[PDB]
Amino acid sequence: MRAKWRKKRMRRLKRKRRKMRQRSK
Amino acid sequence: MGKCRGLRTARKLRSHRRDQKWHDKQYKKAHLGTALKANPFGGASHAKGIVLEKVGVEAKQPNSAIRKCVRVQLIKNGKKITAFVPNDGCLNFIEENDEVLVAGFGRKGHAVGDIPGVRFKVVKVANVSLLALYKGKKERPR
Amino acid sequence: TKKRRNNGRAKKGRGHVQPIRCTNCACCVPKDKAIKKFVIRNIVEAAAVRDISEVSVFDAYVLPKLYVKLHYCVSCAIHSKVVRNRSREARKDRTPPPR
Amino acid sequence: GGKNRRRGKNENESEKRELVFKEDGQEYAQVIKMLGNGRLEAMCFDGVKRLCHIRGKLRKKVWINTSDIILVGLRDYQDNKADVILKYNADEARSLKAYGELPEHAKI
Amino acid sequence: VHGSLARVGKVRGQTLKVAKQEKKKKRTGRAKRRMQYNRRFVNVVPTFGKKKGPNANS
Amino acid sequence: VRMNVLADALKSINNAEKRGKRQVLIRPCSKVIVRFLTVMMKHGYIGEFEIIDDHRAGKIVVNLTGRLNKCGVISPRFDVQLKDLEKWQNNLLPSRQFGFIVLTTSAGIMDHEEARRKHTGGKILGFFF
RNA sequence: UCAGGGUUCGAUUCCGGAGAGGGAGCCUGAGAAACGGCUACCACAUCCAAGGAAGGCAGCAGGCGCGCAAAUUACCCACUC
RNA sequence: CCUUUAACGAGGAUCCAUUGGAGGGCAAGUCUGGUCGCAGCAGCCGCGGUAAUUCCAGCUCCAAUAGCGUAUAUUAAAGUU
RNA sequence: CGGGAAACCAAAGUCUUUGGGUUCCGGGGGGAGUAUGGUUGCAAAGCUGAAACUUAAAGGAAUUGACGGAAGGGCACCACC
RNA sequence: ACACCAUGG
Ligand SMILES: [Mg+2]
Ligand SMILES: [Mg+2]
Ligand SMILES: [Mg+2]
Ligand SMILES: [Mg+2]
Ligand SMILES: [Mg+2]
Ligand SMILES: [Mg+2]
Ligand SMILES: [Mg+2]
Ligand SMILES: [Mg+2]
Ligand SMILES: [Mg+2]
Ligand SMILES: [Mg+2]
Ligand SMILES: [Mg+2]
Ligand SMILES: [Mg+2]
Ligand SMILES: [Mg+2]
Ligand SMILES: [Mg+2]
Ligand SMILES: [Mg+2]
Ligand SMILES: [Mg+2]
Ligand SMILES: [Mg+2]
Ligand SMILES: [Mg+2]
Ligand SMILES: [Mg+2]
Ligand SMILES: [Mg+2]
Ligand SMILES: [Mg+2]
Ligand SMILES: [Mg+2]
Ligand SMILES: [Mg+2]
Ligand SMILES: [Mg+2]
Ligand SMILES: [Mg+2]
Ligand SMILES: [Mg+2]
Ligand SMILES: [Mg+2]
Ligand SMILES: [Mg+2]
Ligand SMILES: [Mg+2]
Ligand SMILES: [Mg+2]
Ligand SMILES: [Mg+2]
Ligand SMILES: [Mg+2]
Ligand SMILES: [Mg+2]
Ligand SMILES: [Mg+2]
Ligand SMILES: [Mg+2]
Ligand SMILES: [Mg+2]
Ligand SMILES: [Mg+2]
Ligand SMILES: [Mg+2]
Ligand SMILES: [Mg+2]
Ligand SMILES: [Mg+2]
Ligand SMILES: [Mg+2]
Ligand SMILES: [Mg+2]
Ligand SMILES: [Mg+2]
Ligand SMILES: [Mg+2]
Ligand SMILES: [Mg+2]
Ligand SMILES: [Mg+2]
Ligand SMILES: [Mg+2]
Ligand SMILES: [Mg+2]
Ligand SMILES: [Mg+2]
Ligand SMILES: [Mg+2]
Ligand SMILES: [Mg+2]
Ligand SMILES: [Mg+2]
Ligand SMILES: [Mg+2]
Ligand SMILES: [Mg+2]
Ligand SMILES: [Mg+2]
Ligand SMILES: [Mg+2]
Ligand SMILES: [Mg+2]
Repeated sequence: MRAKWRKKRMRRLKRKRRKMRQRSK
Repeated sequence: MGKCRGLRTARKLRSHRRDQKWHDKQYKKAHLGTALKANPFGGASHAKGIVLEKVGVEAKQPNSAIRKCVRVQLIKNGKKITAFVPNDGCLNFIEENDEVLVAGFGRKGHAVGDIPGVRFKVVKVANVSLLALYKGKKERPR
Repeated sequence: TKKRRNNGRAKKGRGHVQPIRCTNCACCVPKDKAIKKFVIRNIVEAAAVRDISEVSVFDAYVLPKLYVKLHYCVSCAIHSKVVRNRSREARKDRTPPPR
Repeated sequence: GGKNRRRGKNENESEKRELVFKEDGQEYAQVIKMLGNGRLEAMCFDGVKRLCHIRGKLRKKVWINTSDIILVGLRDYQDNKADVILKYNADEARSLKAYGELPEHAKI
Repeated sequence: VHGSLARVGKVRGQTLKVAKQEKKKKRTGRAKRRMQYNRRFVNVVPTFGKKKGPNANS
Repeated sequence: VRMNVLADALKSINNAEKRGKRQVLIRPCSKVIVRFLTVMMKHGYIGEFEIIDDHRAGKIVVNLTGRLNKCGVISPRFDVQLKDLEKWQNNLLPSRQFGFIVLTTSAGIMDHEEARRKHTGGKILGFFF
């Protein structure tokens, strides 16, 4: 797959970034 | 496969068309305003600027050259833009730190031809044309 | 583009059918999309039947058959030459091959 | 090397290769490290870096592999950029170093 | 090849100069149209089916 | 669920003339359809027709000749004002030498070449050409 | 601009409205919340003998500034009023 | 100022027509000289690597013509609202 | 029958001879179902959802080749036994 | 009645 894994990678990066943002504030 | 046809449906038709216009790119950028706010001109045809320096940009393959551009900073906005110089050997008329009047290229927002990411071109260097500076009809004021 | 009118499957007028495992691949295919085969064969082989019928204890003995029902995934059914790919219009024959 | 491609005209480089010296706005350099997109870093024989570009005449024709003597043309108005005009054989590189052409600075 | 490869105005400089040779003042206005009608419609000396263009050279 | 009865009648007659039939059955029916078929018959586009009683809405059997080419309905009965009539018979009709717009007016169900004669507009029903 | 339907524009000589740097208050008059009127605050700016006084071109010309972008500091009540 | 009029005022080498093009779309050269994937052209497809109908110039030819080219907003083409 | 770009469809027909009724929804390719605001959820996440910027194509059905660690026939000591 | 077979100025 490449749509599936693109979606998965974007999801995991979004989780990391959301955690960083909301832990900063 | 279905579009209301009845005799009192005018509200639905009008309110639905008014919505669907917003998916048409060319209409959308006329009316959101975020294009005009982002335009490096003022929403004008031309702008004056001061020549920061001279660069060459390598053209996009297959064809090959170095395309002889100024990099200008505009007077009114103060924002920085790159511009092409339009004929054989003109890059010698452009001294550094004089004014220039840049114009559009020809496709209203987009880089023309083989040059990567240059959207404007020079017409006047110091209140004299390039077409006259190059055809010999005038010489630089200094 | 679409390749089969029935999608290569029997299901019409139904939502779901319970799966079934292949017999060599152990894959997991719908019971109507799998490739079935009934096999009825002698418990002895045809070479041996004249030797075994010679040392029976009894005078009349008709040896037993082996009834087995097989299901194949498509990859395994094509790898074992059970079915073959066919011409484009020759794909719409439903009658089984002549014996 | 070694492909199907006998389609391009054969090398024939055996005829009469000369020697080539500097000019106004030309100078020799050595290759430090190569980069993508075709362009490569360089290092001239006075100190400038001149992140250099392979001219259109040399595309997939003479292979500028790492760490060898090159000739670059400067630009009349920009200095941090240059373009490869020519690559030397190690024969020409020793010939220029002995002739008193390239400095006794860099090695081959 | 010699100098900067990027040398600007190369071909416009090294091109050899030639003057305008002419004297003859060309025609202007109605009198020019009078010319083009006569040359395109009045006398058209007949030719084979492989027709020819008004600036042909080859 | 059968909102427009004239639409079915005209589509039914039309789907059968193309096939080549000689008689067609229409069901339900109404005063409006019967008036419309009369206009289509005084001009010669269909033959005589027979109405069946059944103590409900009835049925009609129509005798077709081949002279008919199309008939149809304009689904919202828009108003037309005898100064906007030309913009209709120039969009709907195939040529200014034949074909008819049929419209309902205070003076009955008629065809535009007569509405012009009696100086009145009204609501558009359909056309046949 | 436009077959038919429409799309886009209307600061601009005719009609209506609103405002004289920003907000506010009033005198006189049939008529004004008037600025070619007055009073006060805000922001600007001029003269001084340092006590005081004076100001409003989005009228006509003209100048600076701004910008891709716009004319003369002329003549006259003879015509319309 | 225009109109009305005496006196001077035309031989074309001036009492001088320009602006953009010439591969296709799109009217007009498979001429000659120069440059050699450089300089450059080109709205789009594409031209230039030593034999360029596309670059620089001479010659010739094309379109409109006292006008023509470029940048930009907008309308028709758009039955792509 | 007729329709369609065709594969194909008794509906995907009765459509330039265009109008039976009504609901959702598309507008070159990417950035992107991303950023941000709201909201629901214990959480994983769902729903609603941009722009800057970049690009001359990305795509659909069908045709002829070439290839296949795809299938059926057949052939050669420049193939094997 | 299936060992291993990547890449291309
Ligand atoms: Mg959308
Ligand atoms: Mg875009
Ligand atoms: Mg497939
Ligand atoms: Mg059922
Ligand atoms: Mg169902
Ligand atoms: Mg399901
Ligand atoms: Mg109109
Ligand atoms: Mg107005
Ligand atoms: Mg305004
Ligand atoms: Mg004004
Ligand atoms: Mg007014
Ligand atoms: Mg009033
Ligand atoms: Mg002011
Ligand atoms: Mg008074
Ligand atoms: Mg006041
Ligand atoms: Mg006043
Ligand atoms: Mg006063
Ligand atoms: Mg005062
Ligand atoms: Mg005043
Ligand atoms: Mg003034
Ligand atoms: Mg200025
Ligand atoms: Mg102006
Ligand atoms: Mg000015
Ligand atoms: Mg007077
Ligand atoms: Mg010319
Ligand atoms: Mg040209
Ligand atoms: Mg030429
Ligand atoms: Mg052309
Ligand atoms: Mg032509
Ligand atoms: Mg040569
Ligand atoms: Mg040549
Ligand atoms: Mg030539
Ligand atoms: Mg439009
Ligand atoms: Mg559009
Ligand atoms: Mg059937
Ligand atoms: Mg049926
Ligand atoms: Mg059936
Ligand atoms: Mg249908
Ligand atoms: Mg229909
Ligand atoms: Mg219908
Ligand atoms: Mg899109
Ligand atoms: Mg991409
Ligand atoms: Mg996307
Ligand atoms: Mg969505
Ligand atoms: Mg959020
Ligand atoms: Mg909500
Ligand atoms: Mg919450
Ligand atoms: Mg949306
Ligand atoms: Mg391209
Ligand atoms: Mg395909
Ligand atoms: Mg085989
Ligand atoms: Mg043999
Ligand atoms: Mg061998
Ligand atoms: Mg052997
Ligand atoms: Mg291999
Ligand atoms: Mg590798
Ligand atoms: Mg690789």
